[PDB]
Amino acid sequence: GSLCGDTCFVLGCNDSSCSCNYPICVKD
Repeated sequence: GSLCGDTCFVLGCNDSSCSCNYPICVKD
């Protein structure tokens, strides 16, 4: 329910729980 920190717009989310909510990834 917060930002993962990384971005999926470049390559992809690092954490498996982080969804590709372009541009930034989010988890929980």
